[PDB]
Amino acid sequence: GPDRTCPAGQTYDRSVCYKYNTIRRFCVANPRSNREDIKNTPCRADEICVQRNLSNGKSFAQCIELVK
Repeated sequence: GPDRTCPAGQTYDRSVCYKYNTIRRFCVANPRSNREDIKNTPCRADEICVQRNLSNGKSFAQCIELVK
């Protein structure tokens, strides 16, 4: 039911950390100009971002709240 990831066989979805604080996720089916799922997590105040890129179109990033 819920829409997750980008269907249609194999797809490339990678995420990057903007400003080493904010998390941005980019998901594309393949054409990169038809159906894309983009998510944005506004992390910056007392929040840390961790990303892992396989350089193969597959990357996973997560935002974790960090406190003093």
